Amino acid sequence: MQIFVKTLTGKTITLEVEPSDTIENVKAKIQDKEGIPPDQQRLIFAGKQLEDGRTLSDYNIQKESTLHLV
Ligand SMILES: [Zn+2]
Ligand SMILES: [Zn+2]
Repeated sequence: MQIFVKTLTGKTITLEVEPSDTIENVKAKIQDKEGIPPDQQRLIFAGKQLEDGRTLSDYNIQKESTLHLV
């Protein structure tokens, strides 16, 4: 699945992921993309605060879903 992550500046990061990727995995991908350390990252999808050890499917994140770094 393709997802979008919007940075604090509104920059778009396009990520290739799998339903079962954890939020931890996503944070490492964001690190590689923009150099933001994972401890510095806080993610939201549809107003839910996302936990590192849960998966994209766990939050009903889907193809073309947008996430926000907050
Ligand atoms: Zn895909
Ligand atoms: Zn993965």
